[PDB]
This record gives sequence, structure tokens and C-alpha cells, in this order.
Amino acid sequence: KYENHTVTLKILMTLRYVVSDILKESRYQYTKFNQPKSKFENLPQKLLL
Amino acid sequence: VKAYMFGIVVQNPDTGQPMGDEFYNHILERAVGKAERALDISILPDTQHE
Repeated sequence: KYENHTVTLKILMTLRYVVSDILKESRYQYTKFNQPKSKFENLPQKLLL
Repeated sequence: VKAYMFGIVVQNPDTGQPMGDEFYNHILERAVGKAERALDISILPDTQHE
């Protein structure tokens, strides 16, 4: 029925992102309290999406 | 004792060593001694030559 008609839509789509830069990229702690020995833990990165 | 401290665990922060039962028994023995003085009582079965 709509061979030569126009069609328009209002649509919902899932949010999506890509990492375009990594910022304040690494933060660190030698956690030692209440451990058998010194341990290295990487704290949260910040991403610019 | 641990049951009354449910959810609390005690360790040496420099190591992974929690205190063993030896300390608890030792503490409990002196605790039952202290209660034995707190009322003028004998609190464990014990023979007496009087």
C-alpha cells in the first residue's frame, strides 16, 4: 500500500558507549594492613566515553 | 565466646594469624576464677581435706 509513500518513526534504542580516552588511568595502593604480606591493588580508572 | 562475638573476627594485623583456642581457654580459666571470688563459692568439683 505504501509503494511510493514516505515513512517516519520515533524509535527507542539501547544506550551505548566506546572508550575514546583513558584518563587518570592508574591509581595504586600497597595494601599491607591485615594481610600476610604486602599486596598491590589497582584502584579505579576513569574513562572518557 | 566466638558465638557471642558472631560476625566479629580478631586477627594480628601484621599477619593472617587469629588467636588460637589456647588464649581463650587461658582467659576462660581466669574468668571462672574471678567469678569464683566474686561470690564466695567453689565452682568446679574438688575434694577438700578440712
